Amino acid sequence: GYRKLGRTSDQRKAMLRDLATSLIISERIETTEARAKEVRSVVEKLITLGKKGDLASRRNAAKTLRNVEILNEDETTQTALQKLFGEIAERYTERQGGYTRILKQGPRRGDGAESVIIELV
Amino acid sequence: VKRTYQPNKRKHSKVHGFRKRMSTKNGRKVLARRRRKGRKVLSA
Amino acid sequence: AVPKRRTSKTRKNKRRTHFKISVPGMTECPNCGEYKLSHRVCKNCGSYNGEEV
Amino acid sequence: MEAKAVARTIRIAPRKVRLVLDLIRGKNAAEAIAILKLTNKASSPVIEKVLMSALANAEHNYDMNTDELVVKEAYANEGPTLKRFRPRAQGRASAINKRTSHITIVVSDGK
RNA sequence: AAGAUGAUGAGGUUAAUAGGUUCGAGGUGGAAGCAUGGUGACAUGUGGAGCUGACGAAUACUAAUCGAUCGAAGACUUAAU
RNA sequence: GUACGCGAGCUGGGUUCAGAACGUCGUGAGACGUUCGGUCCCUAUCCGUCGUGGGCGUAGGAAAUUUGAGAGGAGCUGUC
RNA sequence: GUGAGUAGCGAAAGACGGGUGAGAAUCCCGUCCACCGAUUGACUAAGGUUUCCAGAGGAAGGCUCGUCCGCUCUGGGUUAG
RNA sequence: GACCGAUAGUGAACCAGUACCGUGAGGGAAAGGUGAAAAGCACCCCGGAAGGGGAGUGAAAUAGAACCUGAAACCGUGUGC
RNA sequence: GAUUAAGUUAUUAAGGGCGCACGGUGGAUGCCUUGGCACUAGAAGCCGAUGAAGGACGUUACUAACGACGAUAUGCUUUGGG
Repeated sequence: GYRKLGRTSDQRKAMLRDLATSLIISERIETTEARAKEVRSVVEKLITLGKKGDLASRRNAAKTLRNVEILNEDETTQTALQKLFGEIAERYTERQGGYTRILKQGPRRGDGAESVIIELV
Repeated sequence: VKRTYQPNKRKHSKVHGFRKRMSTKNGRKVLARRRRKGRKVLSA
Repeated sequence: AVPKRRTSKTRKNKRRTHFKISVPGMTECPNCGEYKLSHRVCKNCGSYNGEEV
Repeated sequence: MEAKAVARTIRIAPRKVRLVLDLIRGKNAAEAIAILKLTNKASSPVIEKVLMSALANAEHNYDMNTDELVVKEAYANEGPTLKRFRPRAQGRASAINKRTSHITIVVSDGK
């Protein structure tokens, strides 16, 4: 219980795992305000497992990320666990906290939702 | 619930059709009032 | 439960004194030179100017 | 000397329009374009597209400058409805009145 | 620390109000990997270990940017000075 | 006492609906003491009440601290 | 017209990247995720009578939106000793 | 014709016993008017388009196919007390 | 215009009320007739096995509906008016 979202305590656990593993890939996503005042509390507890680089932590981070596959390493595969411990966990090895930021776009049309852009700093 | 119109092509013609009007005599008085009033469709 | 009377045109217009919308709270985006809603980014060319976004 | 541009029978309601037309009345025309582009309601781009016709029929064909213009009056009258029904429970049916509206913006230049 | 919304209250770079972070207190009760014992189930040791949402501290790394709107000039008459 | 207070707050056991049976009365259809079963509807406009905010007034405009006109609350008692 | 901008919006898991467009939480393509699986799957009777399909449409219908469509305009579609 | 003049006179002045309701016999409404003549708005401009504003035809478009005159209810914007 | 007290009467308008002006929706009234109703005078009062009354399907250069027409089909022949 950090903050509920209208999801039924079972969907909210598997919704943040759909925003985290699509933020280490695209490096920025466009979403609503309250879906991105909580995913800054997940992906900053997950680059911390990137700065360790253990065997326990390569397993203990895999239970909050999906298994997707990335193609353009000039035609070389890169699983989203391997994009961390890698080009993500080496960009921030001397910044102690504060990996994300939230940029408010505007209210979206026809729903009135305060859209924001989260992006890795 | 099961409603009161279960449609059928055969019972609709074997009962209300043209040749069941002209069968009896009082069918020819029904057909004498629907081409008198000026209906388009005489027999269903 | 139903109304007992027809509510008049004096009592109707009084009840929507407080039924309105408020002004947006705009600013002047100082690089492009437009209006934008404050603490938000510009929809045109425009920086955030504490962040240059 | 003053212009106008009347849009009529727009699909939106007549009471939800005149909350937005209440907001810009008697204001400078340079601001009022950019107030309707920050409010998040449903009749803001509709009113905006007819305010930018009283600001192009005041520069063309009257030849007055669009730096001094002021909204003198802006009022929403009522157009004809479209009575459609809604099948409601126990064999009843209620009438739903989709209303339409007339929008008129009149700009001025203080003369 | 307040709350249906508005209100009240703690803050806005002269900054510790939230998030992260490094330290704890509380909670669970011995993580994985390897090393040893055994035919295997499992057991011991490295180690009061590891993981830890709301409570206590610490440090500006991230977001509280740039700005806007409202708001005084102090009436008269009569006894005191 | 307050519609033997209170069913647009709840109950429906009861009393008083259609079914059925006994005792009894009726030549008859049926009837007056018991018996088993038996749909309880509504989105609060105005006064009333409980909360909580805007406007203007208190002869200049503001930040705090307070006198209490009046009105509420409390009021029971055992044993050794 | 008042009731009132009130009661509703007809069981139910969505998230994002890309295009498209005057306009996108809703349309199309991609990956991940969830739900039925003696059925929410696959063929034929009854009944309906062009709905099926490709190219263009956005006034009405769709309980919102719409570039979309079982809705509108054009042109096609059903083969037996 | 000391009969009616679009809620009248036929149910029907509009392509009426027709949309539509019913298994069936059977029930059954709604609709009229540009101008003397279509001379029915060439061309520019805001718009994705609708819808506008000028210029033009006309005796008049403040008669533009929501098309003669245009009452009240009801919704608006302005101002003296 | 206060230096102190004492006593008075104002201005405000988030919005509402009355009057006037100007707009929209709405289709009453006025003025018209293609259609009716009520009745006089002359006709007239039957068609059908040589296939009737009523109909479905068809017919134009392009035909959705009514009109008139039937594979000789949006008409053909002939005698008269024009």
